[PDB]
Formats: sequence, C-alpha cells, structure tokens
Amino acid sequence: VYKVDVSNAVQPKDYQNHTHVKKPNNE
Amino acid sequence: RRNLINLAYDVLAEKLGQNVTLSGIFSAFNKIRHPDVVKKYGTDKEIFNNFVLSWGNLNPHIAISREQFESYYHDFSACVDKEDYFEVVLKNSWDIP
Amino acid sequence: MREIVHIQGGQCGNQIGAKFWEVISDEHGIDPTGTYHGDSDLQLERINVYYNEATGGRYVPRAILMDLEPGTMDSVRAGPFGQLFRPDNFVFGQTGAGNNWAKGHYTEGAELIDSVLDVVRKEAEGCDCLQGFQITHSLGGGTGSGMGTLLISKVREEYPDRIMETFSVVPSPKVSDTVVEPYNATLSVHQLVENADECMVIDNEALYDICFRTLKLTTPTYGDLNHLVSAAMSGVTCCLRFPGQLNSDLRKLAVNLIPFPRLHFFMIGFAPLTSRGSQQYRALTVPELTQQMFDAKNMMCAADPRHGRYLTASALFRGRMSTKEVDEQMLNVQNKNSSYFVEWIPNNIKSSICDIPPKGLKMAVTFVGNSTAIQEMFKRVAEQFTAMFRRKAFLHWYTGEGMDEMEFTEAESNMNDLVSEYQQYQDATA
Amino acid sequence: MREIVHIQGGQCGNQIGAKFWEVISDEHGIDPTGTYHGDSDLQLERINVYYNEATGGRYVPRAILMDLEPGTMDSVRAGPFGQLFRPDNFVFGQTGAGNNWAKGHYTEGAELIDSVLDVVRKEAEGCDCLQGFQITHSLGGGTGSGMGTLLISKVREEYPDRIMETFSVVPSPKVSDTVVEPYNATLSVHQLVENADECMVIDNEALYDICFRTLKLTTPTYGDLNHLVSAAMSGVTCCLRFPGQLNSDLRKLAVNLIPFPRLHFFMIGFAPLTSRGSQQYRALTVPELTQQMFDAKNMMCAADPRHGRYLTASALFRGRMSTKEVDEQMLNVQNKNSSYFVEWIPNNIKSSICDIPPKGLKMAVTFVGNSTAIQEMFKRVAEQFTAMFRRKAFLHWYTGEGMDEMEFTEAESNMNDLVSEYQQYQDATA
Amino acid sequence: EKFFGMTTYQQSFSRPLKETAHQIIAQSEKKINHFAGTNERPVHQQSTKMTSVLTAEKYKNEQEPKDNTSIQRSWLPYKDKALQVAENNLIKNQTLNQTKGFTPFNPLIT
Amino acid sequence: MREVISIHVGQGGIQVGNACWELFCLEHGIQPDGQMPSDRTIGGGDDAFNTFFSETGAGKHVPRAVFLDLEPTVIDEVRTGTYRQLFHPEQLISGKEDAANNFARGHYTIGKEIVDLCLDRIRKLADNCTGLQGFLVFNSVGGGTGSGLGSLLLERLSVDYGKKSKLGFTIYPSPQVSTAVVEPYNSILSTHSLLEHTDVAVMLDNEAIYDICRRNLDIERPTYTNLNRLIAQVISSLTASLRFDGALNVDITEFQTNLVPYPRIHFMLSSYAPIISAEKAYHEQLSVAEITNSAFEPANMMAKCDPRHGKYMACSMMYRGDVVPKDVNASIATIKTKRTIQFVDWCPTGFKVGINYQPPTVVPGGDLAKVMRAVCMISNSTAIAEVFSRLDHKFDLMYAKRAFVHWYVGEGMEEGEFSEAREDLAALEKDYEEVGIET
Ligand SMILES: Nc1nc2c(ncn2[C@@H]2O[C@H](COP(=O)(O)OP(=O)(O)OP(=O)(O)O)[C@@H](O)[C@H]2O)c(=O)[nH]1
Ligand SMILES: Nc1nc2c(ncn2[C@@H]2O[C@H](COP(=O)(O)OP(=O)(O)O)[C@@H](O)[C@H]2O)c(=O)[nH]1
Ligand SMILES: Nc1nc2c(ncn2[C@@H]2O[C@H](COP(=O)(O)OP(=O)(O)O)[C@@H](O)[C@H]2O)c(=O)[nH]1
Ligand SMILES: [Mg+2]
Repeated sequence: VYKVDVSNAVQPKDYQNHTHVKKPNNE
Repeated sequence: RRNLINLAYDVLAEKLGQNVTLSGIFSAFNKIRHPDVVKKYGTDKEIFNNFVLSWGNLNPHIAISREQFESYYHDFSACVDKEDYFEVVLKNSWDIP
Repeated sequence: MREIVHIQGGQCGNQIGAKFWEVISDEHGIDPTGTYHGDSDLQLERINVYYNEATGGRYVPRAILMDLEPGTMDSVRAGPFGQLFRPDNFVFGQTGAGNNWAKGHYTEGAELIDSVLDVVRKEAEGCDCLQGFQITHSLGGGTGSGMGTLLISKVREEYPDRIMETFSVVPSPKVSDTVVEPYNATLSVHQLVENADECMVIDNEALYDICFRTLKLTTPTYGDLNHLVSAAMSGVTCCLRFPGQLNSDLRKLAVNLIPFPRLHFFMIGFAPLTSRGSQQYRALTVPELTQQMFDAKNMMCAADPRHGRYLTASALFRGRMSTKEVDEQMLNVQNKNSSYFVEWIPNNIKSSICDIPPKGLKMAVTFVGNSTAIQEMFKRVAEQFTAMFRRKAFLHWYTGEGMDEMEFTEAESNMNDLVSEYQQYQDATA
Repeated sequence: MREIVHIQGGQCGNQIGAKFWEVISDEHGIDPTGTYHGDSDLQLERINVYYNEATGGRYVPRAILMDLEPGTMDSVRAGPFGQLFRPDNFVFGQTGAGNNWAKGHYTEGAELIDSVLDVVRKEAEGCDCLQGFQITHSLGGGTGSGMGTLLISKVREEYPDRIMETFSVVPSPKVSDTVVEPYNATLSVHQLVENADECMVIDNEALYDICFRTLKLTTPTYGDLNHLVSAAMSGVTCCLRFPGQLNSDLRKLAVNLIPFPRLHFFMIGFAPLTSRGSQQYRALTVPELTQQMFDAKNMMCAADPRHGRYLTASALFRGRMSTKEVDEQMLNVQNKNSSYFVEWIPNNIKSSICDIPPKGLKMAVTFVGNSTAIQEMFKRVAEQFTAMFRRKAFLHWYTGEGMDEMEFTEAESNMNDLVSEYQQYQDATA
Repeated sequence: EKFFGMTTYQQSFSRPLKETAHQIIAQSEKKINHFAGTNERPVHQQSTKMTSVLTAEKYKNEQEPKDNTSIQRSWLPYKDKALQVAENNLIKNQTLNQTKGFTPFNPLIT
Repeated sequence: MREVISIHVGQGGIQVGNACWELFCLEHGIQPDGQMPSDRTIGGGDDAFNTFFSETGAGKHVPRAVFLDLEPTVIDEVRTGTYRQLFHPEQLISGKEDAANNFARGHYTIGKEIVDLCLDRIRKLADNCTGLQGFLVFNSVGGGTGSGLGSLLLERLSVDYGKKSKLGFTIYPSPQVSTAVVEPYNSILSTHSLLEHTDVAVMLDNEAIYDICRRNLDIERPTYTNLNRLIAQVISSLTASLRFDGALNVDITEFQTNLVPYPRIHFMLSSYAPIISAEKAYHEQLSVAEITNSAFEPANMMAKCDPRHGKYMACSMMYRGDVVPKDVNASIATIKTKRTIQFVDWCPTGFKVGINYQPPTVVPGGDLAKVMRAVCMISNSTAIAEVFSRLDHKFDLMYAKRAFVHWYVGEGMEEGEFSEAREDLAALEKDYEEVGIET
C-alpha cells in the first residue's frame, strides 16, 4: 500500500514553479 | 529553453533601446554575480575574456538581431547538459526577475 | 525647535506607525528614498519637527521601532517606505512575550529595554529643543501593553517636564481577538493613568462601523483603518507644523483640555468623510463640517456621547475660512445641546484655525473630546476582568513570573476609583 | 628549497610508501608514467620538494626502497605506479631477517647498509637546501625495526643539524601478529629516543576500529588503512608545499611541540572522516571540524587521550577559512576542557593555515598531539617484555648473533625511565 | 574531485591571467628606441599637492550659503580682492588649458 | 623633497606592507604596472608622490620599500602576483630556510648572512634620497625571523645613521587568543631590544581589530586582509600631512617633540574613526563631534587595553577632509569638560591637532564606505603597562621550569638574556608606575 500510495505519487513536476506569498484641469 | 533565451533578449532590448550592438551587450553583461564567480571558481577577468573570445571576431560596432542572438546561445545550451546550470546563467547574467 | 520623537511597539503599533510615516512623508513631499522633492516652500518650512538631516542631504525620521518579535519588523522593513528608517533604530528581542503582560514587563522587557532607552536618550539629547513624546501601541497585546507602559514610566522618570502622548487601541467587546485580553488591558490602564499626560483611545469596531456606514466600503482592511488613524493623528500636529490664524500646540491642548490631573482620556474623530458616490453631492462648509464633527457616528470610539456630558472639547480646523463663522457655529452648537454640556464651566469649546488644509481637500477638521461617556469602556473591561478573576482562570501564567494577586487587586481598585471619580463630575452640579 | 627525502623499509613501510606516493602523485597531477597533466600553476612551483628531476619530461620521486628480501619490492614494482621509482634506488638482500632484531641490526644489516647509505648520501648531496628526513616502517618486525633504526643512527651521526620525522607502526597486543614483538619493540624504542626528533606512532587496532566505526565498511583490507595513513602523512607538509596565511614547517612544529628533549612522542589524527551514506548530509564548517578533531576515537593510536593531559598540540588547517573562527574555536576548546590541558603552560595549541585543500574536499585539518596518555602503550609493552624475559624465552635466537643480556636490561631500564619521566608531569603543578 | 586553487592573495587583489601570443610581440615594439636612465627634476617644481586656490583656508563655493565663503565673508566694509581674483584666475587657467589642451583630470593640476 | 623609508620584515610586516602599498598606489593614481595613466602633466609643479615613490624618468615609479624574509613563500608569491612589475627586483630580499619561531636563530645564526645585504640595500636606497625624514618599520614580535631581524636591523641602523628618527608599528600578542605557544619568550626579548632603539612604538594586536570589525562593519568572517586594510588606512592618515596641504601641517618631527615626555616612555596605542559599512553611511550624521567621541570611546581602540585604568599623557589627532578649527576646538573643549577622561596633573594642555584637505581614499571591493571626514589618533597613556604585566606573567609562569630553553640555548644564546630581559621589563613597569603618580 505504501509503495503504490506514497512512494510513487509525486513526480518531477509539481516542484518546477513553486511560488508562495512574499513578505482636474477644469479652468 | 527558447522562451527563456527570448525573454533574456527583451530585457536587454529595453535597456539598450531600439538597437543592440556587441559593445552594448558587453557593457550590459553582469560580470559581478555570474553562476561561478560567487563560488570563487574563477575571477571576473576570466569570464569577460572568455565571453568576448567566444563571441567571435565580429567588430564591436556591428549590430546583431534576434535571430543572431538566439543562434549564439543555441550553442551554449547545446554544450551545457545541466538544465539547472543553463537556467542560472541566463537569469543572473541579464538580471532576469 | 519644539520637535517631537516617535516610538512604537507591538504589531498594531508598528502598523499604525508605518502608515503614519507614509502619510507624513506624502504630505511633506519626501520620497521613499529619503530625498526631498516638494513643490511648496511651506513643505520644507518646518521639516525639523519629525525628521533628521544626515550627510548627503537625505532625511530620516526620528522614529524608534521596538518589539520582541522580528516578524513584523522584517515585514515593515521590506514594505513600502521601509528605507526611511535608520537601520540602527531597529531593536528587537528574539523570544517574544506570547500575549503575556508579565512576560513583556518583567522577564524580557526589563533586560531588553536598556538598549532602546539608550537610543531614546540619544535622540532626545540630539534634538535641539524637545517638545514631547508620542507613542503608538495597543492595550490587548502582551508585549506592547507591557513594554510600552514600562518605557513610559522610565521616560517620565527621566524627563519630567515634557509632554507624553499615547495613541492606544483599547479592547472592544464585540470584536475580540484575545482571551486573556481584559487582564493585560486593566494592568496597562493602571500604569498608564499614573504617568501618561494624554491618552487617546481607538476601537476596531468603531473603525469598522465608520468605514462601512460613512464610507460605504465593501471590503475594508487594516490598511484603511491605519489610514484613518494616521490622518487623525497628523491632524493634531498640523497646526504645529504649519502657520495659522490661531496657532496651538500640544501644551496648549493639554492645558485647555485637562481640568483635573487624572481625567486625561480623550476620544478623537476626523472630518470630512464621504463615500465615492456622494463625493460630488456634498458642499464643504463650516456648518456641515461641524455637524459631521459632532455626529456621534463619526467618533473613533464605541462610547456614545448621549450617554454622558462633555467636559471640554477641541476642534482644529484646517484650511482658509473665516473666524466669525467658526465662533458662531461653536456658540450655536453649545447653546443647542446645552443639556449635553457640563454647566459649571462656560464656553467649554476651543477652536483653532490653521491656514494649510490637507493635500487634496480645501478644508478638514480634527476633533478631540473629553466626555463623561468614556467610563462605559472601563466598566465593560472591569466586568470581564472580575468575571474571569473570580475563578482565577489563566492566572498561573502571571503568577509564575514574579507577580501575585495583590497587584491584580490593586489594579482593579485603581480602575474602579478612576471610574467612580470620573462619573462623579458627570452629575456634579453648580 | 627546503626539500625532504623519503626512506621506507620493511613490508609495512613499503606499503605505506607506495600508498603515500600514489596520493601525492594524484594530488600534484602526475601520471604513472611521470608526466605532468595538471590544470593550475600552483601544482608546479613546489614540485621539487617531493620529486627530483629527470631528462625526457618526467619527474622521479626521491625515495629509497630497502629490505632484506625482494618479495615486497617485486610486489610494489609489479603494482600500479611502480614505474616512478628509479631502478637504482632498490636495495635488497637475499636472506631476510626472520623477525630477529639481532639479525636485522648486527650481522646482515651492517654488511648491507653501505649501499643504502651511499644512495642516501647521493640524494642528500644532490638536493641543494636539505630540510630533513621522514621514515616509515614498523617496530614489531625484524628488518624494519632493526636496520631502519640502524640507518637512523647512522644518518643522525652524519647530519646532526637536519630534522628527522618518523612514522612508526608500533604493535598493539589486542591484535598480535608475532610472538616475539615485545623484544624488538623495546630494543627499537630504546634506540629511537636518542636520535629521532619526531615520532608519530600508529596502531592497526586503532585503524580497524576507526574504519569500522566511522567509515562503516564490513571488509576492510590493508589498502584503506594505508590510505588513511597516507592522508595523515600528506597533511603534515601542506604549508611547506602551498601558500597560506600562516606557514609552518617541520622545525616550527618541533620547536613549538617539544618542551623537553625526551618528550618527542606524538599521536596523530585526521579530519573530516565520514561514511559514504552520510556524505552529503554533513556540513563542512570549522566548528564541526574542530569538534571531530579532538574526539578520542578519531585518534590513530589505541591510547585513550582522556586518561591523561595534553602538553602541547598543533593544528594544520587547509582550505579557505577565517582566522577569527579558527582562533576562537581553539580558545573555546582550550577553555571548555581545561581539565585535560596541563595548567603551567598557557595557549598550548598552535594553529596553522594552508590555502589549498585536498582534491575533492573543501576544508581539512590534521591534528598532532603530545599527550601524557601515550605512556600506557610503553607500560604494556614493558610489562610483556618483563613477563617473557623473566623466563628467558626465545632469548637464544637473539644471543646467538653477538647480542648480550646487558643491552636487553639497559633497553628495559631506559624504557621504564622514559615512562617515569614522561608521566611525572601529569600531576606536576608549578 | 576538484582542485579549487584560488589562494587568499589572488581572491583579495587579483590574478592577471593574460599574455596572449600577439600581446608580447606588440609590447616589444614599444622599446625599439626606449633608453634606460633619467635626467634630474629641474627643481622649483618639487612641492606638495595644492588643493585650495586661497591661503590659510579651503576655497569652497556651493549653492548652500553656509559654505560659500563669499556669502560668509560679506561682513567686510568692502568687497575683498581675493575671491574675485581667484575666480578670474580659475577662468583664465581654464581658457589657457583649452588653448593648449590638457584635460588633466581636474583644473588644479595646471 | 620629503620622503620616508619603509622596512617590511617578517610575514606580518610583509602582509601589512602589501596592503599599504596597494593603498598608496591607488591614492596617488599609480597603476599596478607602476605607470601613471598620463593626464597628469602641464609642467606638474608638485611631486606629491615623492614621499613614497621615486620616478625612473619615463613613465613608471618605484616604491621606497624593502622586503625581508627568510622563507621564500610570500616573497615569491608577491614576485609572481599582480604587482610583479612595480617593485624593484633586487629589493625583495629572500632567504633559504625559515627561522621557525626561534629568536636565537633569527638573531645569531642565519640573520647575520642577510643583514649585511639588507644594510647595503638600505644604504643604496638612501643615497639617492635627499630629504630623508625617518624610517617606518613593520614587524611581528611573536615570531622568530620577525623579532630577530627587527632587533638586528634596529641595532645596526641606530649606529649606521643615529639621529634619524624611526617609527615602529609592531604587533604584540593578544591577551588570550594567540597562535604560537613559545611566543612570550621572543616577544620579551624583542621588547628588550626595541625599548632602547625605537623612537615611537605603536601596539597593533589582533583581538581588538577583530572586535572593531565585528562591531562596526557587521562582518562575521574576517581575515588578515581586513586588518591590513585598517592598518593601511591608519598609516595613510598619519602620513597625509607630508604630501598634502592643510590648515595645520604636522611633520614627522612633531612626534618626538610632542608625544614623548621622557626618553623611556614612548609606547602608545592608536584609534580610528569613522568605521562604517556601505549601507549605514547614508543614515548617519558623521559630524566632527561624533567622530571625535567615537575615537575616545574605549572599545574603539586598536589595541586590547582599557584606557579607563590609567591616565592620559599626550594625544595627537590628525583630521583630514573638510574639518574646521572651530568645531575641532569645540569638541576638544567638550572632551576636557567630560569627567570620564582623566589626564595627568603635570600636563595641563594635552592635544595637538593636524588638519588636511585630502578626503580619505577608498579601495574598490573593500569594507569601508566613502566618507568625507576622518580622524586618526595616537595617544600616550599610562594604562599600557597592563599588557607588559600579563606578558611577564605568561613568560615567568613557564620559565619557572625552563620550558623550551634547550631550543634557544642550542643555537648559541646565553641563558642570562632571559634574566636581563625580565629585569629591564620590571624596570620599565616601575618607571611607568612612578610616572603615573600625582604631585
Ligand atoms: N594582524 C595580522 N597579524 C599577522 C599577519 N601575519 C602574521 N601575523 C602575526 O604574526 C604572528 C606569527 O609570526 P609570523 O608572521 O606568522 O612568522 P614570522 O614573524 O615571519 O616569524 P617566523 O615564523 O620565524 O617566520 C602571528 O601570531 C600573527 O598574529 C597579518 O597579516 N595580520
Ligand atoms: N487598527 C489596527 N489594529 C490592529 C492591527 N493589527 C492588530 N491589531 C489589533 O491588535 C490586537 C492584538 O494586539 P497584538 O498584535 O497582540 O499586540 P502585540 O502583542 O503588542 O503585538 C487585535 O485585537 C487587533 O484588533 C492593525 O494593523 N491595525
Ligand atoms: N598498515 C599496514 N600495516 C601492515 C602492512 N603490512 C604489514 N603490516 C603490519 O606489520 C606487522 C608485521 O611487520 P613486518 O612486516 O613483519 O616487519 P618486518 O619483518 O621488519 O618487515 C604486522 O603486525 C602488520 O600489522 C600494511 O600493508 N599496512
Ligand atoms: Mg616567516
């Protein structure tokens, strides 16, 4: 179950582009 | 790799205005940071000397276009196998944000 | 000459101070890089009040930023207008108080305050002729509520004759964000009433009500609330930084507003305020400005003036206008609402005229009012305090860091005495 | 140009020499054919320290190969990098020593040593500014422990002013490989103290436990032990071969580590050492290097350095680092462990810095220490010697070559005197 | 398995890393007729590097009045004949340099 | 017409001289090749470079420096560095064998064969000199060749020239943080030598400069180059008056008439201000009063010594930039008013001021920022005896049992040298204690 569920769930993708929140004239 | 090279030209183009020449590219090249200078592999004089020699025997006054700009860095991408190493060169040299 | 220094502590105080500095820089024409690019002579006429001149010709505010946590410090450093502040003035701890008044006033505050007091002394001895101090903090947060009041005590101990101002945001019952909040609120009030020369109270619920009803904004935020507070704060020193027909300073306001030594808790408000839709339907005149000023819905506090009687009030007018109109309006409102005004002092309204209106408006008004209705907030806070203290809940955090129940009893007794003596004059008659 | 010659004898000495020359050639960028194929110019300006010069574009090491039997030299020449050594520098007998100190030092050694003295004198006169000698051999065997120390005596007689290093593999009884080790061990130790200026003992049991505990490899051969010893050997002379901020040579080490003429027995170590699984998970910093530097289980000797007190110690850092952190770490490790450093001498640690780290590493450090805890090895060897000599076991083999019991008694007395005078400083207070 | 090889001296100041083939040939043409030795300094030229064009004070002129000298030294009953003379001398030296052509990195050298 | 001769002996002396000569070349505009980049003509009626450099006639200039060392490492690395075409080839004297932390080796056996050549080079370099003003010597005292060759050169110069002034910038060992172990011995011996033969000595230990770098520049990874740059700035601020104009010019002769009350008292410690980074300079006042107060702030001293433990005898501060005599005098008056600074009773006036119009120069890639005002201070105080006392303690604590004495005696050193050095140190401390008393 672990091998099919957690070990191979992630790929090289989903890590590529990771960005989180940063710190009149009239007259 | 193509759009990253293309995006690098645009920031160079807006800084140098309408035209871009070899002298302008040499002036705009950021020797200070580089990928390897921060690691102290080589000095600034090596990198700039290598860059001008790699740019051929062309006169500094001649102006190159987008096709010439892309063709030159097509070789750089060809020899560089590490995709992360190729990315860090372009962003640091031309101040890509 | 007669300049003032600014010190801010706590997260809320730091946000208030940052937006205040943004507003002041915009009004004085100082760019975020510290270079002067104003358009009028009066912009640079009296710049020495809030700024220092360094080598190279750039201006730095004389502000001292204090805290126990570096998070908000780094946020305000990286935010806009974060380059004006001198990097040395940043002083911070490395642990934090955890919303604990005992922790912020006895354990880490006592060991940290030496450096910030050193820098405060440096600024005070560097300025030519000190006018007073102004402090922005909150009475709900532990670190602010404790360290700020300890620093007030030390500063009053070292500089006896100067003026001290505090723009404090007191707890509200409907908008609550802390569970131990009444405890450190009462503890802060007990120390504040003894030393602070003036105290100004703000309510988050009052700001929300103002921005939702008067301003009709769909999604207000802390930026908007801080902008309102900053405008109301700069309204006080407008007359000190600009010429006018009847100039008035902080000492003048204190003398004309404080009858008795311990009755120095005021509520403020700003006018005009109109929504974008009704922006062009309004006519800016002294009568309508005074009407909005005396409107209870414009007050920055949840206390209702109709639940008490005014002792004294002040109105700082900005812009070019006639003095007879202002005087007649003041007399008319005082005669029309005579039942709401205390009767043993005649003409209990002070008016000041300044010739420089805020940027973008032809006229503006700042109001400072000392009324008997402010006792309600202390009543509610003391009710919550005694309700929680009858069961000794959450008390072990305070008792495990040097304090004991006798201090809490003394603080409660002092708050009750303040409430009773402040209510006495409401029904006192001549 | 302060260049040093190398002499290696016996099986163990020959193996250490082969591995050391492989390491040096790899570091300097020398092919097995003797041709330079480096990249930087820093590898050539100091090539003459370890390598002589030959026609044809090749460099030859200045090493002497010496033994009574040709088996180990056959092996080393057949193995890789065997083409470097000059065929004229191989000196060998035809009989062998057979683990007999008398045979190796009196009968065959005396008649054979003339050729090796001739070649050593040839090299010494060829070199312009001689710096010293370094010897690698074993003490638990016959040919090394006898004829190498005979050569040591002859060379010390001939060149009094030059310095003399020594890397002796003293035998640990925990891993015993001979029944007659105590005899020739004591005879060699008695002769070493008059002549050898610097002695650095090594233990095979210590090497085995280091490889098992730190490197974590199940089946270590002699090759990796030889590599560790070679790394320690090459770490000593880094500053003499490369530029740095604090240059230090062999005479500086001797004068800074030897308080008294008969206390020249050291114990060495190397850092950093890590397993292969945890290669990338460990940070290379000066604090980590100096923390592993003083670990008791990182020493190249079986003696426990926490059972005694250091007199003096020396550190030869490599790579680009900060002198401030180096010195502060030295002061901190001297202060936190004041119990393990003798008190009548202040600042008993010497720091040296070289700017060129080994290939593949960013920073490295070699520790050489003079500690009172080396007396346990001499005590146990003397105990074994007494136990075996009480019954005159195996004594006829020694006495059948002109050797008498008087020299055995004198050697035992000298070793006991060395132990006594070396441990009498442990409790000494000024 | 790198070598690094950048000593502290090289990181601090520089490393030349130069001398191509034609550079040496070009540089040798400089001393085809270059001769060793020197004459003597013709004296009355050895002195200290003068900065101010006045005596006993640093002649500074800027828009800010507290450091304009002329604004500061206007209390005199008359117009002092040192500042105007200095300004005229500066203008005359500038014109004389333009006639010859020196651009010596600052007007004060000539 | 006025020039000085700089002697750089030992590794520390060479590594300080390298940075100071970099600073001088940059200050005078001389390229590392030695050539001025033209554009400095128009009959050029001023040799501001004559103090440090001498022209060869057509282009380049050569420094008035000499380098000594017995190990070839630093000398050859400078020879092969980027300054190869600057220095004269035969004034980089190099040895063959290191002295190896042995005063006897440096002063009795291997220094004799080099001192004669060094003296010949000095005589040759001084013959063409016409307005010789003095000597500047940089050396490390806790080192073998440093101490030995410095002692020998001072002894030979004091008889070959005599009345010519010589100024010593030595580096005594720090109180606790130090490298070598046997450094107290040769430090004591070198102090014995320099006491009688050095006209003015300046203490430049390392822990104080590490503290200054950490506190001011906010740098946590310092090395020897930073310390060398600070020392170079101090030297340039000291010698600016010999080559630039100023309101009050102070020559090299107004030290041995202005800071030395008695012949035996000539040891002093220095200070420098302002020392700020490139990021906080724009937010600071950097006024004359502030920089002068920073100079007298006790933790800003360039030697690890507390001035509050002793009095002050004579202070000389050299201002450079755009300072004014009025605010210099005002700051001095405020200093005299403040109680925490105590002078000696027999010295009612205790300040000499020198003013120069040249702003300090900034090396590219350095730590110091561009500033318009600076002050360098040299102060003679009675609190310097603490370093001598602690060094004496460190010496005799290990000399009680004759540690490391065979190394010294096996090269020809007589044993009485240690005893006489100890007695002379005790006499010097006694003289300081007697002078420090009131009358
Ligand atoms: N501040 C500073 N001190 C240095 C520098 N170089 C050497 N030293 C000092 O010199 C002392 C040791 O003397 P060294 O200069 O290393 O050696 P030496 O003076 O040439 O004497 P020998 O060892 O015999 O060659 C050390 O304790 C350092 O404090 C330097 O660049 N800066
Ligand atoms: N007006 C205003 N109030 C704020 C802001 N941030 C926090 N507060 C108020 O501050 C109270 C909590 O105070 P706290 O941040 O813990 O104070 P501290 O512990 O001193 O940092 C809350 O009830 C909020 O209503 C702000 O940006 N503007
Ligand atoms: N480290 C190491 N030790 C060795 C090697 N070969 C032998 N030894 C040690 O040398 C001892 C035997 O010495 P031996 O060679 O007989 O001495 P010899 O007869 O005089 O040459 C043994 O206890 C081994 O531990 C080797 O290749 N490496
Ligand atoms: Mg040296």
